[PDB]
Amino acid sequence: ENFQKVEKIGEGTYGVVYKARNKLTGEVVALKKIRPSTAIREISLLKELNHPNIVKLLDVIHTENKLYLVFEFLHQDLKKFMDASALTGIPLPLIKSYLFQLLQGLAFCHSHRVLHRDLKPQNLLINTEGAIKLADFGLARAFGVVTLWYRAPEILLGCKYYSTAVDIWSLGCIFAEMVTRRALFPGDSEIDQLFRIFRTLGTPDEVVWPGVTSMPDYKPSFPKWARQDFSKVVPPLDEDGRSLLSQMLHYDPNKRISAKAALAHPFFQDVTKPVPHLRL
Ligand SMILES: O=S(=O)(F)c1ccc(Nc2nc(OCC3CCCCC3)c3[nH]cnc3n2)cc1
Repeated sequence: ENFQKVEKIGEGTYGVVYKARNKLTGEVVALKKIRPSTAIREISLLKELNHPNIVKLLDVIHTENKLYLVFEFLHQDLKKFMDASALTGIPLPLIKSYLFQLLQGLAFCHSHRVLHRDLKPQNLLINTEGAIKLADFGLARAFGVVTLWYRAPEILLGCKYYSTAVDIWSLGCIFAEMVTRRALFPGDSEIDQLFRIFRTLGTPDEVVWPGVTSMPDYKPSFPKWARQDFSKVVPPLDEDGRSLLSQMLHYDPNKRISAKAALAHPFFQDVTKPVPHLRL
C-alpha cells in the first residue's frame, strides 16, 4: 500500500528484504517481509531499543497474516565492503573503529538483556560517515543455507540457554575475517563447523571448559586436536589485537570477555573514526 519497492536487497532467515520508499513521507527504508502474539509483543519491545550502532526499527506492521518490519536503510553491508577491499585489506584503523562501534552496540543490547544470536557480515551495515550498525537484534528470540560460520561452540554442542557470550564469539570471528580477508571457520555442516573450531583452538576438555563433557551433543569420541598459536591464526595482527581476539574466542562462555570489558581493552588505546571510501 504505502511502500514502493525499489529493489530486492536480499533474502534473510525470516523473508525477503526490499529497499522501499514510503509514498507518504518520501523516507527510504528497508522493508522485511516475515514469512503469533508472542512474536508481536517481543518485536514491539525492540522498537524502544535505540542506539547509534543499532539499525533503527521504524515500525512493525501486521496485516492479513502478514508481518512487515520497517528499518532504517544503510547503503552497504560489511560483506560487500570486505569483498571490495579484498586485494588491499581494510586498513587496521578502520577495522579497529568498526570493532569498537560494534562492541558499543553489543554492550547496549546486552545491558537490556537482548541478544542477536546470528551475527554475520551481511547483517553489519555501514554508511559514508564511518559508522557501522548491527541489523536484526532480537529477531532470533522473537521468531524462534543458513551460515554456521559464526556460531559459538556452546550452540553447536546443544546448549539450550544462550548467553550474551554467543554474540562476542560471532564478532570475534568477524574481527578475524576483517584482518585476514578469509573466513576463520567456514564449516559446511554442524560437525564440520565444530571440528574446524577444534582444529584451530584445540578440542575442548574439562580443564579449559568445565562442564563441556556433559553437554547434550558432546561425544567422547571427538578427535583430540592440539591448539595452534594465534600467531598462525590471524598473522599480520599485533599482540594487542591477538590478545583481544583470544579473549573473544574463549571456549567457556563464562570466561569469554564481555562487550563492556572489551571496550576497555588496550587494543582500543589509539582508536579513531576513519571514513571508508564507499562506491555506491
Ligand atoms: O552491499 S549490498 O549492496 F549487497 C547492500 C546490502 C544491504 C543494504 N542495506 C540494508 N540491508 C539490510 O538487510 C539486508 C539483509 C540482512 C541479512 C539477511 C539478508 C540481507 C537492512 N536491514 C535494515 N536496514 C538494511 N539496509 C544495502 C546494500
